[PDB]
Amino acid sequence: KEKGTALNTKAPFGCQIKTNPVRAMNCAVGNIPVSMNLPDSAFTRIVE
Amino acid sequence: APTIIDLTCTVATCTHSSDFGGVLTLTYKTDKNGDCSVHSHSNVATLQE
Repeated sequence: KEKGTALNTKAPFGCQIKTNPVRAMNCAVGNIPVSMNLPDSAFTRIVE
Repeated sequence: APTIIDLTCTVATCTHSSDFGGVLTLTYKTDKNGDCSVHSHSNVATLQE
């Protein structure tokens, strides 16, 4: 009865919490750096 | 043989790779369709075609 306001309705940055593997989803914060190694078959030759 | 007039050349891309890594386009004004020699007078560039 005196839970308080749950984190489901408080979490910043639009985190929506699910519970079973307890987790915060779709949380908008920060930057993901990506490093990518591409084959040549995934490029297109200049002449074409 | 075709007569070419008012030929102005601009380079699309220029990557000095070992392979034929530069591409340029020639704008001109011809009179009949036909094939003719194209060649770069300096050894700074070598044309594939």
